Amino acid sequence: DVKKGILLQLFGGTNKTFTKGGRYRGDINILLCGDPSTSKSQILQYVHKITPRGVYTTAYITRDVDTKQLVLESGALVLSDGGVCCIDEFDKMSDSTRSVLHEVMEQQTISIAKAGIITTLNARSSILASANPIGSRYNPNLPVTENIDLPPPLLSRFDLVYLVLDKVDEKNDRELAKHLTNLYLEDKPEHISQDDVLPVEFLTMYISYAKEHIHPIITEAAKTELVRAYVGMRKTRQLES
Amino acid sequence: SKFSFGQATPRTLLGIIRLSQALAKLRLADMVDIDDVEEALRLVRVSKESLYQESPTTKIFTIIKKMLQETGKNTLSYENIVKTVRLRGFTMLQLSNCIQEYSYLNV
DNA sequence: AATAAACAATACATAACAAAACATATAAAAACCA
DNA sequence: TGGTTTTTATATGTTTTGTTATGTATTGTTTATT
Repeated sequence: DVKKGILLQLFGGTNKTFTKGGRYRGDINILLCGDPSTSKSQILQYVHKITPRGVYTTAYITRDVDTKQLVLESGALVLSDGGVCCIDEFDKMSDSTRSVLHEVMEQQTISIAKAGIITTLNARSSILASANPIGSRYNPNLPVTENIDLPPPLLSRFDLVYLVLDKVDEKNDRELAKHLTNLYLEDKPEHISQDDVLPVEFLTMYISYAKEHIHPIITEAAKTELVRAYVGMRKTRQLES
Repeated sequence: SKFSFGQATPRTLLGIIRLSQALAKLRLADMVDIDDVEEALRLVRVSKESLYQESPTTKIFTIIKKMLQETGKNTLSYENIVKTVRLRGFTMLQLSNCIQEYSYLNV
């Protein structure tokens, strides 16, 4: 589920707009939570090694006095107005900087109202955030909405959450330790090619061709199965996701 | 429980692998032997171990219980128990005394 | 307007307990047939 | 009058509920800098 989500997250979707006053982007903002010490940071680095635009963490307008003009000066999300952006330790992040991500959740905009500048501007990419269950590292005796210390308004607007909890047992972690020592069996992994695995250079070419050559339309024929998929979570952000 | 702390993680397994690699690096070897992992596990278990600061008829009882766990019959005709006692190493006088003691104990 | 850092002031989770509601028991009073 | 039954007074036990104190965690306040 996690690898399929990051695969279709970098596939992107469909970004359609109107002529003058409307825009919509095929995008999913993902969050990861659960048990620690697994591949989370690995992913958080791997995707930084895949996208051509992204920072491992918003920008800010400035009235430059030398030229008397409203310049912008940034990094982080602002730089990645394309591609992905990786944030780790979401629960330890402050509440004052959560208000800028509250606008980039579905609006993909920056609204600065300060001394010298009142400007709303473009800022859409997609966030990939890894979080932790407060001090709990997940508890079975508490609900999911209280265990991660994350506000409901800002989490219902999140497009995709991921319970990456371990729940340790037998005939699973044994294969985990065996696969981690199977490349320690030989000193060099030259034997990685005889399996069903595409190379990276073929994968990025196929992904770059599919992202710029396909504009899929969502027909009315898939209407009936969507209504009932919505009411099961209802018995609009989930529908948009 | 009461004296417990944490749980086993894959990062601890990776650290055990790294400590075995460091032990092989200290011996200047190109390979990792069985002597490093048994030292590293002893190291990580004695790192937390500071918080705590015959069988004369018992072997015959375990043999009788192994035969009682495979079929479960407390008969009076012993034909296989006497053969495994003869090939187990000891005598038959201790076997007869063990039979009399557990028949007195009614097993 | 935002960030950071040192410091002060307040809130929070729970421990310890009190008290009222809810519950039973039996010897003495008190009706009460008779 | 006299026995028998019924209620009351006294006595203790059980479960729920609400209050308070306190050590630790959170949050506000001020000052320098971007």
